[PDB]
Amino acid sequence: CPGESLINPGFKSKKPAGGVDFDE
Amino acid sequence: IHWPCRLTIGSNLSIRIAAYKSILQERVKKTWTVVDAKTLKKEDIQKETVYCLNDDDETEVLKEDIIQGFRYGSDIVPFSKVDEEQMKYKSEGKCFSVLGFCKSSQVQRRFFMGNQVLKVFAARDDEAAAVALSSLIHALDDLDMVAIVRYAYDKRANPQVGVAFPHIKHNYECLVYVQLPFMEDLRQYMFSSLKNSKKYAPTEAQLNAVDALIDSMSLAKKDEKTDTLEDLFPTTKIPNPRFQ
Amino acid sequence: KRALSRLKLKLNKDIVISVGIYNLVQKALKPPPIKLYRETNEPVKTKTRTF
Amino acid sequence: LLKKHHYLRPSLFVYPEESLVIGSSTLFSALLIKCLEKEVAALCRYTPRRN
Amino acid sequence: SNIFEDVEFCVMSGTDSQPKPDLENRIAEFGGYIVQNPGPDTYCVI
DNA sequence: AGACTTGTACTGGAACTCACGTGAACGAATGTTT
DNA sequence: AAACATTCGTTCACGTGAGTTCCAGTACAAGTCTGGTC
Repeated sequence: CPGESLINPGFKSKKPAGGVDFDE
Repeated sequence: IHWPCRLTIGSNLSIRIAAYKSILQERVKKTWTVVDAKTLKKEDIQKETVYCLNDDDETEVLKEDIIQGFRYGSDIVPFSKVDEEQMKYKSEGKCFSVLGFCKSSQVQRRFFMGNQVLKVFAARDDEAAAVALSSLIHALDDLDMVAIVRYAYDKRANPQVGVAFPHIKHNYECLVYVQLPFMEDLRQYMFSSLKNSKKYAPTEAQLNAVDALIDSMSLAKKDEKTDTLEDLFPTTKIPNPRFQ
Repeated sequence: KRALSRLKLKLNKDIVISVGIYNLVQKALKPPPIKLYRETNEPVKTKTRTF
Repeated sequence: LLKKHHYLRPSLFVYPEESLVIGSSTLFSALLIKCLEKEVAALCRYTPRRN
Repeated sequence: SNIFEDVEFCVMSGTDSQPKPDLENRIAEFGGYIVQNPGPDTYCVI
């Protein structure tokens, strides 16, 4: 399934923590 | 007890605030004290803990002879308390900082964490702080926004990321702070859908029956369809049965 | 995935449906420390008693 | 009638099991659909463990 | 031999020529108390 | 006969979670000293 | 009359016992393959 992690199958792949990024 | 601090937006803006704990789970002020069966005195009993090795002879190791270690996969990594204190994450305490402002829709109610709710007021006997906080609250309410903030009770308290949202009432207005989750506390579980399931789809008669059940068991009543609603079973006003 | 508990929701004294309770947000704690022997560096078993 | 500032404990998730009582999934789905339609929440008394 | 006697040695690094366990064995050959971590009774760390 | 493989059931331990206890630390009020 | 020390109720973090779910080890029984002779 798209978005499945390549390290731990069966778990959603967490996007990297980006913190606060102000919008334009 | 009031908690004083400064709400900071950058390094130039600072508003003096006082925080109180509004809602928290309440426990018994006193605890059961274990007393001797016959003498009924607390002085007559004593509790202590002893550590012994896993060898057959069952050696005795004193309290000063133990060092704390952790587990790294299939091994054990010694990590003394002093070394941990040296390497521990150090922070500057008593922070109420505004990381940012975000739309209310983005902060859902099912992600709230923690065991407390804080109410943030302006500092006592300070007109300027009151005006500043009122300005911020009204701006957030008009824009339909909340403030994502960093919170640390003291130097040794782990920093937290939470949401402060406005709360305006006729008598008083205040910010309400509730904790928010880190990345580590989120659980990614997948559940089967119920709308698309073929074998669990209810029929129309079942839906009508459940509609009748919901209608019959309503716990609120409209005031003659005139002004507003009224609650028939207000649970917030029921004392806790445990203490009774 | 693991169910905290499996309970019975009772609409009445006769209508009961089985449900499961899960937690979608759980606080993350450091793994608990384990005591170790300073000399040989092997785990030590702990016990408590009252007298 | 549910207040957002009346937070006391982290929330949980209730999902039908179907392994203990057969026919619970259908009633759970009907309750879900009608509750969403009427914008109501089921008030209940909860006891996780004995005592 | 009985050169070292009732001394706590706590070695946590060894040279490439002398790996940690090898040095542990050599020092233990002379009657030294090996301690995998230092402490109040530790005489010297290596 | 005998030995291994497969299927069913049971029991104990690991892991996870919550409740309860203990320890240390602290702002504000009060008492004491100068 | 003013400054400093002590005490008190509060707060947080960390540790330990009991309940629940899941999986591995164990036991037993049946099935399958084999051996030998008359």
